[PDB]
Amino acid sequence: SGAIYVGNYRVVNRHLATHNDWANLVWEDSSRDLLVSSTTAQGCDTIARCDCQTGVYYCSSRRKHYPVSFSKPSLIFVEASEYYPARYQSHLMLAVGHSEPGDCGGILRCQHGVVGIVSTGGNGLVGFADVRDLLWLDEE
Ligand SMILES: [Zn+2]
Repeated sequence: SGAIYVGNYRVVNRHLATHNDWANLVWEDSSRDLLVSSTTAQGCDTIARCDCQTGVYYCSSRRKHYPVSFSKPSLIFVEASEYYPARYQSHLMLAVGHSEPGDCGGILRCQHGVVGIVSTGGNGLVGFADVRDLLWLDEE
């Protein structure tokens, strides 16, 4: 589980979005596993605006933050998980590390702020759904 709270936006994995998220929908994209809903309270997370390929992510299944190198956001084939079929996922960044389904929503951060949230796992890789291209998160 986990979310990004920026301005009046809540960023979650689409597959974990709640009824309240869908009833307050701003934007969703299945191919990215992202959903954004509107909040009544202002959020304080800073979104990274950068092309960093190093940062730190939270791994709930190890209660640990790991420093990792990660690939640039790309269209990648993801093998079947308990929450998605085998399919292509867009704007996905891979690192070498541990990821289980319950780790979805863990923050990846760099020196510029929030890069993305854990979205995929398995075969010793962790996949992160990038949010750095969503510049509208910072305004309105
Ligand atoms: Zn950065």
